[PDB]
Amino acid sequence: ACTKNAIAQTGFNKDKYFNGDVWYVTDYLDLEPDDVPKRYCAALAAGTASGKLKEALYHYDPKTQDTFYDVSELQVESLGKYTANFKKVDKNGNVKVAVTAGNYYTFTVMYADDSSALIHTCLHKGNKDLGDLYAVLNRNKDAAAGDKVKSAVSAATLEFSKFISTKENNCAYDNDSLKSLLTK
Ligand SMILES: [N]
Repeated sequence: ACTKNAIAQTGFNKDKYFNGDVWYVTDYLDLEPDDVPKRYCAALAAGTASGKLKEALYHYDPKTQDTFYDVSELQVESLGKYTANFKKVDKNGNVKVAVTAGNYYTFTVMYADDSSALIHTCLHKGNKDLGDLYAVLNRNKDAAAGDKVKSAVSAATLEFSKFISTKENNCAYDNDSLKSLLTK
């Protein structure tokens, strides 16, 4: 189960974060660390599409080749804190698994600047028992975490040394598909 009420960034700039561009996960920390693989690739796009706040997700297990995309229309709980009832889609937005009650994640932006971010996400998916998952994001898929975001990790009372990097997995991303999924 999730256990953290993550605090959103003071002064979070939603229009900058939700600008339609792609964020790559560079490092992640799962508080129940056998819940997710030790090697992984994920990315997201975040934006407003026809007035609706949206997020598109991409996951890829670099060892198993398991791939999936998702889209959600996000609901606001408070500035920087969202609830996302997701649908699994193919890369073109065709629905594979429809939105359903109890399939949602929450999403808190703890720190963001134009290039980097720290987020907390709590996934709920059917009767699975999942824990808190923090992610360091960057606009550049290869970027090492800088001082701004690492300081934010410390300010959240987390140890960056415990985060698992995604950089050594040969991750390649379809940026076009994430951007276009925002409209789907
Ligand atoms: N996740």
